[PDB]
Amino acid sequence: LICVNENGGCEQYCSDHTGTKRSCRCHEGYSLLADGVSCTPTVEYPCGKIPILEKRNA
Amino acid sequence: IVGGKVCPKGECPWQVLLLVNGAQLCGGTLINTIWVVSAAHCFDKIKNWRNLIAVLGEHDLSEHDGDEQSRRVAQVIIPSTYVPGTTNHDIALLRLHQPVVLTDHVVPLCLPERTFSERTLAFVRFSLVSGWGQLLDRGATALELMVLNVPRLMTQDCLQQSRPNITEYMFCAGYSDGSKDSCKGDSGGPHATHYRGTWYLTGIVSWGQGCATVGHFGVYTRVSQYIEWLQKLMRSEPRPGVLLRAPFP
Ligand SMILES: Nc1ccc(NC(=O)c2cnn(-c3ccccc3)c2O)cn1
Ligand SMILES: [Ca+2]
Ligand SMILES: [Cl-]
Ligand SMILES: [Cl-]
Ligand SMILES: [Cl-]
Repeated sequence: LICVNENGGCEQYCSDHTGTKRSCRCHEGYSLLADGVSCTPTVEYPCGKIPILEKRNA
Repeated sequence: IVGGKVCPKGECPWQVLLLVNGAQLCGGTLINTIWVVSAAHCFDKIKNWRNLIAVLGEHDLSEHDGDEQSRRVAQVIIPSTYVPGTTNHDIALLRLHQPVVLTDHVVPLCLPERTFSERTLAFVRFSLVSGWGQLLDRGATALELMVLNVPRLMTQDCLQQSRPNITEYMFCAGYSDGSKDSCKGDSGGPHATHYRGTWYLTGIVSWGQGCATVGHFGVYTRVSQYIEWLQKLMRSEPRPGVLLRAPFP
């Protein structure tokens, strides 16, 4: 996969590596799931999420 | 904001209100508990830096509901390339004197990595711009926070569809029919972009031919050009004297 196309399949950040390699990463306050692409919050108020809406849908 | 709607309380939780001697100056965006991004031009006329206050968790300026958090501004950092009274490099990084406390009403917007912002976010068509600025050109400012969804234009398209000096440090977004735009009083506020369930900072309200002027679009600072400049400054120690001009790049 490649970061320039469809964000390399990453939910957040993407780095290309030597070869057909790609590593996704997550912002602080999130951790990367075992799928290697998804990011899940690790704190109560992660950046870029709206608490009243996250709870409205929780 | 012209032609938008009230942002329901708590739905724009990264929005900052900047005050000087208690009067509305500009907006800003919280990016972590002690750092706010705003526009450099907001500070062109400041005489007493000690009279600058940032408010988080604000919504209706007519009342105090207890979710607001005010802080003094310890540092205002502007790129060396910004020239007062002009438009290019219109960005400022503000360090708060004490962190804000994150709550349901105060949450930072994510400052994205440059690659992600350039490769992915720059292609998301619509983004939200918000503020307590004028509701109309030559009109009164808003008492409740307003928000507007605006579509981004590639610069070649903006120039073609306009009737402007748009540099690589800016981008156009909005409408040319005079119905919807950010306006005076919104400068410094966020242009926020949603991608896969999370919102990111892509622009700063900067300038425009008047507000919602037919034939012209809103101009925003292209935050992606400043990610590394911002990250380096956030790792640095504060310096005496509020204003700091920092080399750019
Ligand atoms: N689309 C769009 C957005 C924003 C604006 N801004 C203005 O018109 C304006 C005019 N004076 N100031 C100012 C000067 C010094 C300190 C603080 C503010 C502004 O911010 C125009 N068009
Ligand atoms: Ca209030
Ligand atoms: Cl304080
Ligand atoms: Cl240092
Ligand atoms: Cl000072």
